Amino acid sequence: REIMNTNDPIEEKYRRLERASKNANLDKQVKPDIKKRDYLNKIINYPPGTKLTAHEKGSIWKYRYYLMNNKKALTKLLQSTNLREESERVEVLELMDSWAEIDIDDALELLGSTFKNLSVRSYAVNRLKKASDKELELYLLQLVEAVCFENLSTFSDKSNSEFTIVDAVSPLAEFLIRRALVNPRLGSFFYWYLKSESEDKPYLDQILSSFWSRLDKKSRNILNDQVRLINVLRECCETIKRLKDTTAKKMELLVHLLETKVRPLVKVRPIALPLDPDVLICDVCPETSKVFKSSLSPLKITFKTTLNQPYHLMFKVGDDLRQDQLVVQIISLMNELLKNENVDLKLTPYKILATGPQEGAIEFIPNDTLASILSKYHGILGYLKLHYPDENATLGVQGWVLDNFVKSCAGYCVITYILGVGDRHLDNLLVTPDGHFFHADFGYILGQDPKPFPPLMKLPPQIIEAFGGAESSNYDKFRSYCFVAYSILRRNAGLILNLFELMKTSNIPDIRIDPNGAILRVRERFNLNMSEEDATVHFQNLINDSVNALLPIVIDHLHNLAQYWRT
Amino acid sequence: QVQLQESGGGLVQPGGSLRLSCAPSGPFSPNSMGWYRQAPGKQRELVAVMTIDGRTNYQDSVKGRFTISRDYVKNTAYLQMNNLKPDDTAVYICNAETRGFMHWGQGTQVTVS
Amino acid sequence: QASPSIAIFSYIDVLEEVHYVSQLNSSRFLKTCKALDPNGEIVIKVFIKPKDQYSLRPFLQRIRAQSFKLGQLPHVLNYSKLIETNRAGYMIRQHLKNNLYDRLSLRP
Repeated sequence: REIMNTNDPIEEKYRRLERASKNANLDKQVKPDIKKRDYLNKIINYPPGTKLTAHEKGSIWKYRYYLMNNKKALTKLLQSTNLREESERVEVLELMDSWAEIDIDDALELLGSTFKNLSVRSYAVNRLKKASDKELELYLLQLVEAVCFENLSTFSDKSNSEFTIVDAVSPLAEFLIRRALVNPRLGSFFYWYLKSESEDKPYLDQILSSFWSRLDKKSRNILNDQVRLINVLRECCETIKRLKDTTAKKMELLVHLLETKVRPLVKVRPIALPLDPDVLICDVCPETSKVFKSSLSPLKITFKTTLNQPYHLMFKVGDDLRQDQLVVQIISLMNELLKNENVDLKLTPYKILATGPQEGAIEFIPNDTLASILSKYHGILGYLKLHYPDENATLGVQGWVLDNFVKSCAGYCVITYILGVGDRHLDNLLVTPDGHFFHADFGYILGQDPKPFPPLMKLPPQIIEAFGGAESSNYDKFRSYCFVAYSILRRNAGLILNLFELMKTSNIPDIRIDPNGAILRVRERFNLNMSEEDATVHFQNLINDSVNALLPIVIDHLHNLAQYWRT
Repeated sequence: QVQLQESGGGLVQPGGSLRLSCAPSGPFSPNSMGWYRQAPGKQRELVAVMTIDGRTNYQDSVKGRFTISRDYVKNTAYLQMNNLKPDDTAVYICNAETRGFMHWGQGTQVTVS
Repeated sequence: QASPSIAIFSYIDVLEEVHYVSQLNSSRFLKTCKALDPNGEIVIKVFIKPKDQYSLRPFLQRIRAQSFKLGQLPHVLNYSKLIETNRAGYMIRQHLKNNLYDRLSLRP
């Protein structure tokens, strides 16, 4: 018998021929130079996730000199060759420490599971040995790396079991352990990140104990137990969500529960805050707390910190917030990428995290419903004029509030286009009186929408009108900020692409084998294959068509009417 | 580029020791981070430059005096100097090049009697 | 799934694999490649949307020519499935992934 598997050509045959052409006999290595070096350098400037051809790989193989010269030509040349036999691995690993140190941004490309090489992980760990504050923001992807950290772990597990066979029960991982033991806050972040991975991977549960053993100082462990009581607090919230009663009755019961919880908050000592690791919480105001009317039955409570100031917080249980949490972290990272351009889009980086497997917490904000703002306030103008009314003596213009509102609008549009976040509706969109445009429910993304697939821009008819009357100024300004954000993003987009590659490689909610096509789609919305920025202008033209249909065909007009009906 | 906070402002006698520090806020993993000094009615020149490779370079006059080590813990740059002189009293600033885009956080006044 | 014959991707009008490359010209309107797969086995197809094609849909003569040409199986490549549905009017052909010139460069 035989097996046909995955009237056609195949992959392994091309491997056969290509590998047959891989001789490279006379070992003398020339050091020639010519005008083609620039073109080759441009060929090495391609995106990390790309799959190079044959001739290009060989051209990069003879480029070893310049490949060592350019720091951006390192990872590309590393992926330009396949290491199986010790022959190639010899010169490879020999040139690993020989070549110039690569940029840490480009180091995230070779830090993925795509390259499992021991020397690669080693050298990368040596390059990642320096841990900045951005490593704490990279902890989200470090959890993905931790999920992908296991390859042929039977040997390591047996090695640990060898030393665990004595007393009864009662690698970059060492670098992560040292970084965890170094700063208590980073350790708390690692533990909190392990709390989520504990559900998916059973090994993470014991890895948390290994992390507790990784940190010698027990000073952080006490506050970690005080923060471990938050699990019992979430269990109490779930206990409050166990019984079914009237809306007002459940509200008063939530008040009594808030008092009983206020007793414990004063009883127990101060702990680490969910919003920031630096800030410490003191107590919570019982009468200042609120309750969500949604189906998730979220809890909103204002807790007075050690800084003697009230802090509103909204938490939820019985669901996985990892989607919107990772999306929030991505929004914060992107916000940092924008701050690196010395320009602020005035986007509010809402804090979101997952406490338990079903449980999660988020920093509350002054958010109002879009439908509520439409019905009650009768337009966004009055609502924006509610907090800080501005009537100019000339044009009746509005200040940095409206400016930040517009910047937040354009920024949210660019984010919605790029990331392709779906399930965004009038309900999923909120308005922040601080002058910010809030967006929630990131669970569906990467080209996944509840209804039929719409355009990239999330801009509705209302904002299109508000910016439509002001278009002569506001649309040109929003387009300027658009293009600027496009250049800024697409400039550094590589690192985010690699990070997203590793993160998606680990695992994802709402996406599974999406991942390949998802990476692809990210590249397409990014249009990395095009050196022309006219795509943004086309999107602007689409935004221009959002107000009025071009009516090229009857089905086109029906399509515009469909998009209008969907909103 | 990124937004950084660095204050070297102060006054001291000649031969003293004044420590300078720069704490960046923004995207990390900068291509290079360095510090320089300049006076009014004059031009600014390269003083201390610390690359991302761990290598550092200093000027001719401040050689052996002004040295800059990069602390990777908080991702903060530390420039320590000694034996300041009369002509060494001026306004100092710290610049950090990131991905080809230069970033100047701030500057401060240094006075020497 | 709310409705059958639909697709996840925007341009995609029906059930198929993930996205792919495309092209455009000053000579003719833009076109996009597509791949329909049987759990890891796909062919080389072309994206066309019947939903918006109900305004014209003059595919008769093209379908006759397609039937006549692809009917015979000479040394030249023959089209696999040329058809229009209530959702997708996309066309189809056998999997190749090798252009003449591109393979001329790829296979010295």
